[PDB]
Amino acid sequence: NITEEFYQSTCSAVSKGYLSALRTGWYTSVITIELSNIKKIKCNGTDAKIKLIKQELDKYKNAVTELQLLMQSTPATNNSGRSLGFLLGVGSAIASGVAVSKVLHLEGEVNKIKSALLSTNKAVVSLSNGVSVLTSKVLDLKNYIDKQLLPIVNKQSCSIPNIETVIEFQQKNNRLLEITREFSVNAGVTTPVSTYMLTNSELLSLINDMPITNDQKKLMSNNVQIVRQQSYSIMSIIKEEVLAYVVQLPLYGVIDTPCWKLHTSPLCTTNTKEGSNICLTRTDRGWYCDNAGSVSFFPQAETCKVQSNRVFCDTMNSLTLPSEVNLCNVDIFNPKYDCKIMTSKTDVSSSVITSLGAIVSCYGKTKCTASNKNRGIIKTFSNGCDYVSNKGVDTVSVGNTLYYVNKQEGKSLYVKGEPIINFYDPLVFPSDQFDASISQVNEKINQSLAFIRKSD
Amino acid sequence: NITEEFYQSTCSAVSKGYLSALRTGWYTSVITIELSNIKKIKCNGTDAKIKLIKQELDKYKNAVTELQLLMQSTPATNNSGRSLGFLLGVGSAIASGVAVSKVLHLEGEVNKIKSALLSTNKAVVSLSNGVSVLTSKVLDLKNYIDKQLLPIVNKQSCSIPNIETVIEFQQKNNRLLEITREFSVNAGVTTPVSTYMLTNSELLSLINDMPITNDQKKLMSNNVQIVRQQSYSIMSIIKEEVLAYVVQLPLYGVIDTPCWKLHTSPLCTTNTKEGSNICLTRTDRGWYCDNAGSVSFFPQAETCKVQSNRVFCDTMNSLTLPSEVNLCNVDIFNPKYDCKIMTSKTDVSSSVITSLGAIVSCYGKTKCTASNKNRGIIKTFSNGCDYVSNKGVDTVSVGNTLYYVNKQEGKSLYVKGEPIINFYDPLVFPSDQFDASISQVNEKINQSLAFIRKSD
Amino acid sequence: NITEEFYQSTCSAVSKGYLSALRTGWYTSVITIELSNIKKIKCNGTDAKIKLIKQELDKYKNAVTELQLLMQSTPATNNSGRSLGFLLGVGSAIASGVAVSKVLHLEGEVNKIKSALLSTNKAVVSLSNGVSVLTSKVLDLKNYIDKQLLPIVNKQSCSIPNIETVIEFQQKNNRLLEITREFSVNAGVTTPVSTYMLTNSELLSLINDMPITNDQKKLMSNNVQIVRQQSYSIMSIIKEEVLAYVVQLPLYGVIDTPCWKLHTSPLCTTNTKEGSNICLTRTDRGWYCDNAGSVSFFPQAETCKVQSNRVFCDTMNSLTLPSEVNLCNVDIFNPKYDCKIMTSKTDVSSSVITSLGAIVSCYGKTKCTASNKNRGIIKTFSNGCDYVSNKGVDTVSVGNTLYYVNKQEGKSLYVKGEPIINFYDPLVFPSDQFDASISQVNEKINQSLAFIRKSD
Ligand SMILES: [Cl-]
Ligand SMILES: [Cl-]
Ligand SMILES: [Cl-]
Repeated sequence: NITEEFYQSTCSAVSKGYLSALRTGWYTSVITIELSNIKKIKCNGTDAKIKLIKQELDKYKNAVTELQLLMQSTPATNNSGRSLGFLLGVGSAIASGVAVSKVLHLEGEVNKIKSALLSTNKAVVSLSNGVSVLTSKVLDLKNYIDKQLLPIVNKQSCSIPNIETVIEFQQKNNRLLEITREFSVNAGVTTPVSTYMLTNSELLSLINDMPITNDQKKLMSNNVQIVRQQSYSIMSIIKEEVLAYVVQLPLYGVIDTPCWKLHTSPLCTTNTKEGSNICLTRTDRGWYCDNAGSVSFFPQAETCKVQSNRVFCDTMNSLTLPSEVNLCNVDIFNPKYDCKIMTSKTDVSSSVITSLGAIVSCYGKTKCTASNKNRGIIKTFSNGCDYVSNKGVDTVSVGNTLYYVNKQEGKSLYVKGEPIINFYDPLVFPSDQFDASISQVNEKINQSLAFIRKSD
Repeated sequence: NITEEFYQSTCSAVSKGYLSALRTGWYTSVITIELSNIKKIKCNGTDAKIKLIKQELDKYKNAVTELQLLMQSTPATNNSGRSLGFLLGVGSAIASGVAVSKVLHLEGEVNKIKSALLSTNKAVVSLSNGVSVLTSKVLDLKNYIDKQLLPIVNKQSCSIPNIETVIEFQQKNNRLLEITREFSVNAGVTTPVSTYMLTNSELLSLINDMPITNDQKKLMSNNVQIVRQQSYSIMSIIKEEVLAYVVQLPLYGVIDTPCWKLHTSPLCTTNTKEGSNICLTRTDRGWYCDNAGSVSFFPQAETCKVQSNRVFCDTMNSLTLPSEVNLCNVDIFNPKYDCKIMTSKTDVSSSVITSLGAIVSCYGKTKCTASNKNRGIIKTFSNGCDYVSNKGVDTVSVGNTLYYVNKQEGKSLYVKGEPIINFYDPLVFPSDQFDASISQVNEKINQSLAFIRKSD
Repeated sequence: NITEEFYQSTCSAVSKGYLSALRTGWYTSVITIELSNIKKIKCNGTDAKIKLIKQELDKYKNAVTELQLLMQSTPATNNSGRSLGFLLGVGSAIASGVAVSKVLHLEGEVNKIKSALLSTNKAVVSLSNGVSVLTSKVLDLKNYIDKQLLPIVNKQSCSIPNIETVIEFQQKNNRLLEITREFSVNAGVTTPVSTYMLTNSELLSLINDMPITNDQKKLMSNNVQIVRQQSYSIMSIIKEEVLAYVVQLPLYGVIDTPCWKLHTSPLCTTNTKEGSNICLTRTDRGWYCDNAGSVSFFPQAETCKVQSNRVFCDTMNSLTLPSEVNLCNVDIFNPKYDCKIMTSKTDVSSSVITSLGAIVSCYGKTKCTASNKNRGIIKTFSNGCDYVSNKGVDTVSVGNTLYYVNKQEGKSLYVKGEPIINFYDPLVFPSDQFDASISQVNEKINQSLAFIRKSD
């Protein structure tokens, strides 16, 4: 059950009650399509059905040629000021998958995989480097072409095939064309992993055969659409009648730990004289999850995806913080953790739509209201930072911008408190601290009060 | 007619003459596809045409199953330093559509919609919460399957269908497969809204039936491609022989108000001694539109899309500013509005391609020129901030970077003026104001001149 | 051969050995599809095969109508703090292609192109403005419809076509539908250029016919997937039985010059007292390439794509810097170039995965290790900035974040040196310089030491 608290003192809100699903690692499987090596199409027969087969077989050959050009390359991909995103490290997302892909280029490795998938369409193969991977055969065009299409190709006659075969071949070949299509506009690396790359049935089957926990299997199976988005498909090799590409699947090593989302908005003084005001904004907005005695913090919105009450995040775009980082929500002046803020003189109106309400920073001459669809305006905000819950409210207007609020069910709590911006003397307030903290601002103020003390 | 003015004094340019098309709200419609509930396919007949129908019917079932898994989840999506983007608020883009989607999950609501679309393919339905929406039936697979495909499915015989039916069913079923395909790689929420989701005919028809102004209807109909980009499709429910998804359409409450685009570039002193220079840059670049007595300001480029002379913007990514914000273009030291700037010591060369010309910030040893395709170089820029119009110029080169200029027709005006950076004493100039303003810089300078005055 | 050096003194690493492929210009070609102008479909025959042709011909007409609406619009597109991206200029990516597209709207220009492609499918046309472009015909639906489909359309009888024709027409028409599909969700401008827009064969052929250097031809042909990603397709006109769109291809004027990638990470003091530490970070991370006596610098990761040992970059998102910018890697206090840094007090742990290793910034209580897959943990990092090569290491863990390292072959060199953060007195260290440099920090320190000197 989702709950939420608004802190009037620091113009921020925390949404609690969420459960974690953090991608901590990677699982790499090798997906294969058995191809028929065919060059020639010996047939002078100008029959229309033969022509259609020839045309479809021509697309097949071009796809193979196109993929061979892609194989020649080494796979690679590249994955505000009020957020702490600039503090993040830089990972290499497909480094694990690529490492597997490189092994597949080694001679004998290809033939090794083909041997394992001879009788079955699912097997585990020991690679020459000493790594085991789940290998899968999802399509056998080699079988179909050699069994259904050989007499119309391998011989001058060329016994004209039935129309149903012409249709059937186009259906089966289509998947190869679409896979090639995706790789060719994505430089051999795609994400999310499409159903062409891996069907719902194949993915669900792959998950079940993944030697992971029953909880992980259940988790991934109930959230396939999220798993696809956190996965990569990496074109590897097309060699000796087999196309192989590496599918890089998320590994969720952290599950069902409490998560909370922190929303922040500018807190300024509200003096009538334009420009005589000072502002303060908590910059530690984003998702937080308890994780192994510490806290995983995700500054950027793209990193986390919410499904009902479960949060799917990627640890690559996170910081590991002391659990005392949560103290900034209860006591921003706590002596255990230096809470991060930014200062400014720019008092501009804006709103933050939270999980269960809306934070409104209303300043100057801005019209700020909250409304119900039936009644209309039910609350007019005064200057300063305020909050309203989603219960009874459908929209919020700040200036010329209309925000719809989330209609998620859950209780909000308004925690009254003196706006902390009122505690500072504007005469010595540093309003140029773009990336700062509580203590760093205090330090600046003490220096300013010192240079004044020297003068006095 | 587009015009443009360059202000030499502040190294910036304003492009006028544009008309507004601002998305201010949302309209939510419910799109439905009538599905045939079929499980069994009773037929032992091994006929090739039967096999093709069976295979296509199998794709149909997998799509339905796949969509049912998507329905189980709650829809969600996540929508530099020289820009003021960090000042923006945070909205919830699909909060309105999702609110409608949740209503559709309530029992009876599904049957209520199906009743309205019984005789017609277009109707308005009162939802149990008390909200009316345009509901539409775009595909009836239930009818086709039950009328054309029942004897080959519901019975052991299984009278073999004609080849044209096999083709026809694949054609009709394809749309369902593609819709499912899009939702499955987008976690149930897609944008822009594709033609699979809503065809050009259906969208145009929907717009005409939308009880909006004739101007809005005309506007949306002439710019369908833009409307699609500003729309969301939200997978809702697949229950009791009907697939329903919510299409969230833009509502343009502001039309044909004057808009202007502000371009900015660094203004530095040009002393010969490397590193002895100070820089200044207007940070209020972006789109501006008159709006309800105020000005809607769009700092980020992605927010606005230009079609000829009309600007399509989203108010969610805007600030509402006093109209006096425009005074920064005429008099940056005006006493009515504190114009936003940033300071630095980093004098690096760069160019900004405007609507009707190019701003060039040329510093140090950088080669800066403007050229015509026929003649070649026609102007060599000196150090400082300068400008050239697109009339007679095709390209501009700054260092190793070649920019093509926009060949839009329109008059440019060069407004001569002393570069304002020359007004500051470098000895007391604060060059560490990453996010500042005219008065904030003055305030810093007065403090510096005070600590000096105390010493003296 | 790729090599790498880590500088302990400045917590940074440089990866050498790369070769350049910089997009410096644009080549614009005009792609055409000959369309059949057909309105009526005179046939009362209710034959199933006729019905299928009618339905497919209906899609053809809707595509044409849809494209005509797109033609009505003017094409346009819109193309952290630890990066210097905010220093970049603003170009207009499709300004060159659009300029060509505008010429195509002029009367006679359309007929001029159609005349050139009358006998051949490849020609060079002089446009009325005085610009020559490679024009190409990739599909002739006009021929097919008028030759194979006229009697079933132009007459009440309507001699029922064979089933193979029904299939064939759907195959040929499909490309038109997909092109229309892409343009309609991309407002007439697509990137990367798909195989629908331009097939692998057509693109390779176009490249060979492009009057460029043999090196460029070889370069583009071996990296087609990259070329597609650096290309635009711009819907222009559909008028007088011909659809024409402009394909904007990359021009690589700089090839095989040495490139290097600079990786940076925070360097902080490691005092036991939490918050008593000061930090310093090189902000000039990104790709560097020698270019015409200067250096092209690419701050943003998206700008450059690496294929094996060759770097594909776009000069539009670059700065042109003096070659002395490289001195920051050898001597950050060099008197020839003012190396860019940022200061802070926030000592947060993070890692940067490099080309041939990993930089680890470990601070506070963070667990920082490096591991082999077989052995496990082989190195535990102490507080400070350290480095490990990819040789023998597969993963690196910083806190709750596991990074896979790149398994690229190449030698790393560890350049020992005193961390430069140790050279600063914390009592006068400016930790609020979000965008600064070596000299700017020194200047601040000298001022602080002056106000102290006055007091003394
Ligand atoms: Cl909204
Ligand atoms: Cl350009
Ligand atoms: Cl990783």
